[PDB]
Amino acid sequence: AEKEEGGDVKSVCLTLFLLALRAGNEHKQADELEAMMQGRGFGLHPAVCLAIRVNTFLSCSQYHKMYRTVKATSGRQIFQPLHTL
DNA sequence: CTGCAGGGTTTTTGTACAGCCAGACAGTGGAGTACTACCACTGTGTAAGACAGGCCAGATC
Repeated sequence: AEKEEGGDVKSVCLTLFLLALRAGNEHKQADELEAMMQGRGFGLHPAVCLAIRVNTFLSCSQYHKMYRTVKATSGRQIFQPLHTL
């Protein structure tokens, strides 16, 4: 890190790994991994969450209720928590 | 100091071999899928005032 960046932790791990996987490759993973960080969501971008709360009329406590449920059962939580909304 | 010009630097950007796995293509017969209109039918507009005519009460003469 010192010679080529100086404190850039994320990328060194990311570029070796995605491509290392697609080395002995079935592709399946490349979709999930190429989506994984910057575009988009992964889970769902907090703006899409916010809209899907505000615009379907979910009570805050109701929303969180759902969030807990989807998180605990088979999760891999999707929805973003309240304080990040 | 500016201007451009040989080449330096490191690094891009791709082509070069050759083998190989993945998943798309195409079939099927239809499955049961997913998304579609369509059907009546709804919810939110929410309280005062002005104006005419009566006529009785009661003051004023």
